[PDB]
Amino acid sequence: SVLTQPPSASGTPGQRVTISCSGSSSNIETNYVSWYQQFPGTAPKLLIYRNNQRPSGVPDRFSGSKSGTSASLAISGLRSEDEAEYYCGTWDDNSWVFGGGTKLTV
Amino acid sequence: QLQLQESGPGLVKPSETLSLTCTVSGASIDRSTYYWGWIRQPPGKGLEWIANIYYNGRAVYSPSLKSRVTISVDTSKNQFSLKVRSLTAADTAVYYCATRWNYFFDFDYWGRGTLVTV
Amino acid sequence: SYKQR
Amino acid sequence: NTEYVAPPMWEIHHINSHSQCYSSYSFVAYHRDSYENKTMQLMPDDYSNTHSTRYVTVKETSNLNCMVTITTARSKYPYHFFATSTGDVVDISPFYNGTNRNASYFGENADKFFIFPNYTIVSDFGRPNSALETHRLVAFLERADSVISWDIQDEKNVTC
Ligand SMILES: *[C@@H]1O[C@H](CO)[C@@H](O[C@@H]2O[C@H](CO)[C@@H](O)[C@H](O)[C@H]2NC(C)=O)[C@H](O)[C@H]1NC(C)=O
Ligand SMILES: *[C@@H]1O[C@H](CO)[C@@H](O[C@@H]2O[C@H](CO)[C@@H](O)[C@H](O)[C@H]2NC(C)=O)[C@H](O)[C@H]1NC(C)=O
Ligand SMILES: *[C@@H]1O[C@H](CO)[C@@H](O[C@@H]2O[C@H](CO)[C@@H](O)[C@H](O)[C@H]2NC(C)=O)[C@H](O)[C@H]1NC(C)=O
Ligand SMILES: *[C@@H]1O[C@H](CO)[C@@H](O)[C@H](O)[C@H]1NC(C)=O
Ligand SMILES: *[C@@H]1O[C@H](CO)[C@@H](O)[C@H](O)[C@H]1NC(C)=O
Repeated sequence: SVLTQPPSASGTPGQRVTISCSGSSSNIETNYVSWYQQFPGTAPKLLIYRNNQRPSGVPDRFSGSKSGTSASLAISGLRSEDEAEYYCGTWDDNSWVFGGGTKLTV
Repeated sequence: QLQLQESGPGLVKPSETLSLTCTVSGASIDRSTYYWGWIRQPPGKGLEWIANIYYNGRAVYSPSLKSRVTISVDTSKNQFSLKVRSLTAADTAVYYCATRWNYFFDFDYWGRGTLVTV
Repeated sequence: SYKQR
Repeated sequence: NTEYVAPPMWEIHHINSHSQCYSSYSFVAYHRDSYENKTMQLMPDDYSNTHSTRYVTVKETSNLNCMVTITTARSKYPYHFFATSTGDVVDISPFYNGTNRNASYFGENADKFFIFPNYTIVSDFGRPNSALETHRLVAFLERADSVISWDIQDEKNVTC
């Protein structure tokens, strides 16, 4: 039940970057969608737990939305340290399916 | 103050299975913990969830790896181990020991994964 | 504990 | 012989939304007439204790009642457990929301604890119709005989 996440994305400092995950309509549709941030060479970290709400300590620049079977992560005011790999994650009937993995480039 | 560590082997061959162990410090596996699990990542590829295990011994596996993967937990030593059978060249990856600690967060705590080369 | 057992 | 059973979660939601309790707790134990799925209102009941504000429904057979007691609970620093008036010692921090588990304690059964954000609760159980009130976070915990609820508040804003 792969999420068909794009391989990578590009952007510029001070710009907004949108990353999209396409669901199967049976896992992403209802089961909560989470976004994870992983710097290269180290273990990932939770970035957006629920579809909308934001964990403690994460900057307000990150935002998440879930329309239909699509999930969108929006980054505002792109910075230098924002370069990392962003993953989607959701439940599929007692099965956790991560996203493909988007390598953000500035 | 959850802490997860791994003590798996650094080198493996296809002729034998792979056994990894995750040890928990700063807490204890009990009825107050939701679940733990193993998530692998090939170098430069996406993350792959292998299986989840609960405190009562219940284990839910991934359909693609259900046959070749087994998982067990020892509450006395506050550890849980994963065994993968019929290793191939594609299994050379960094294996992470993840879990759920906070109620909403879901996959929140990620132990420092260990590299395994086939 | 008695009650919740 | 009388026994106590925790209402199923859907029943808890129905009581919170409409102050209506469903009969025939699931095996089944019908209250009377062997029929079921009847929205029975909760009456203000009679005063029992200075703290409890119990709201009941009834007011070789089997009689089924449905009580919603609004008790008072207390906790001491560092707020790692709280005890209600009628016993009910719970090993959950009263200010533990669903993110700060490394800054607050939680030791109860992890498979029976539920937190609902922006939850709607009837203002008064006694009144058949009441103005629904929204709460930021409401935490539910299922026990052997009952289900406890308590609004979740920030620690550094109610404690000094
Ligand atoms: C009384 O009616 C309620 C409300 O319709 C029924 O609650 C349903 O129970 C089933 C079985 O567990 C759940 O799958 C449904 O989700 C519940 N309904 C809702 C709206 O959540 C209840 O079963 C009925 N009781 C009986 C027939 O004894
Ligand atoms: C749960 O409680 C934690 C604190 O235990 C809250 O975290 C604080 O949130 C505020 C809101 O902006 C921040 O200013 C603080 O820095 C956060 N941390 C601390 C230690 O106070 C958290 O917001 C609460 N709610 C949720 C839904 O997670
Ligand atoms: C719970 O209610 C709060 C308060 O309205 C919601 O927070 C607002 O959500 C809207 C819509 O997403 C945002 O535009 C606002 O900025 C939020 N804050 C405020 C202060 O209005 C919240 O989304 C609701 N839901 C949850 C799950 O928390
Ligand atoms: C709890 O986790 C937060 C994450 O921001 C960290 O800053 C804090 O030091 C942790 N506290 C303890 C007691 O581990
Ligand atoms: C703190 O409590 C006061 C009084 O109950 C309330 O008005 C306020 O909204 C609460 N929160 C903050 C952040 O001050």
